Amino acid sequence: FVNQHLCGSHLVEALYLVCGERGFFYTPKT
Amino acid sequence: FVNQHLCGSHLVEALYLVCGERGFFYTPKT
Amino acid sequence: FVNQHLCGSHLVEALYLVCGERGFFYTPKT
Amino acid sequence: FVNQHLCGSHLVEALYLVCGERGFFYTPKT
Amino acid sequence: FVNQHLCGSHLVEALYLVCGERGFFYTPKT
Amino acid sequence: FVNQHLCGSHLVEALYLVCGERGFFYTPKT
Amino acid sequence: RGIVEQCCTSICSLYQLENYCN
Amino acid sequence: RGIVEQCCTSICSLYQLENYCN
Amino acid sequence: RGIVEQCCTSICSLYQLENYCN
Amino acid sequence: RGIVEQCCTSICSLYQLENYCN
Amino acid sequence: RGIVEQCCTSICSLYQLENYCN
Amino acid sequence: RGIVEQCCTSICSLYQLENYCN
Ligand SMILES: [Zn+2]
Ligand SMILES: [Zn+2]
Repeated sequence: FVNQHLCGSHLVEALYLVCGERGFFYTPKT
Repeated sequence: FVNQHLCGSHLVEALYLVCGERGFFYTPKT
Repeated sequence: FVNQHLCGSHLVEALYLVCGERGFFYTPKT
Repeated sequence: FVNQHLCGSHLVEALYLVCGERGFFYTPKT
Repeated sequence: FVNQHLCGSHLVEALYLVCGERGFFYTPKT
Repeated sequence: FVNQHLCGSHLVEALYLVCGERGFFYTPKT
Repeated sequence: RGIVEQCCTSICSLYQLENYCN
Repeated sequence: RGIVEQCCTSICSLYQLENYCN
Repeated sequence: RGIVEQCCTSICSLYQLENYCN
Repeated sequence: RGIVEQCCTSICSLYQLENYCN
Repeated sequence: RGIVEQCCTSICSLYQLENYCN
Repeated sequence: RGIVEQCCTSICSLYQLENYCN
């Protein structure tokens, strides 16, 4: 799949694809 | 179906940029 | 012409995410 | 042009633009 | 309004790739 | 906002959003 | 007011976008 | 079955996308 | 250990990102 | 000749794009 | 100190990127 | 030396990426 680090805007795009119709929550605090 | 899934990828990419530390939820419909 | 070239950029970006190690070919038409 | 490293999803977008109608093959194995 | 703002994000992303060292101006209308 | 480094194509996308209808100039020379 | 509604037919500014931040 | 056909008018899931992996 | 420490500072599979879907 | 005009209805090649470089 | 040294090699806020808008 | 070692671990011009077009 992606045996890889996903940071910044690449993480939120991964979430966007993976989650689909559901949606997601991004919290870059910790 | 698409070019709205197309637009949504630009949104969470814009929201990552706009929101940063605060973070964000992405809730389609609702 | 465009917004199908627009959609295709989202595909190989999704395919990079989805496929990873396996890799992928991108063959329009065909 | 891009006297620069192109990794991850930036490499597949470079290929996508450069190759055009032809298409490309991405293999991140080695 | 959108999917032309959608296309424009793909342009400056293509122009960053295409132009590199030379750089580029992005002037809508004009 | 983005208390974060923005390099390469992420910088030109930040400019693209932030500047809006105005437009921008990218010079990666120095 | 929904996201896809008034940012995917209309263009949301950085200030309209910011309505959607936590 | 083509790529641009049923992922650029329809929305392909992560599982529909995976039909296109090596 | 948080989304960035689990995925950005680390590596997460499909079922370590599916934890943050709504 | 404008940018959005002949790259957002037509598809600009890497060589058409290069008309817009400094 | 230039766009990349001010923003890429450094950190710039909204009002350190607004310097490069037309 | 492979696409990533030629372009990601290294630097490739237009005519070092054109090697991977169909
Ligand atoms: Zn797009
Ligand atoms: Zn990146």
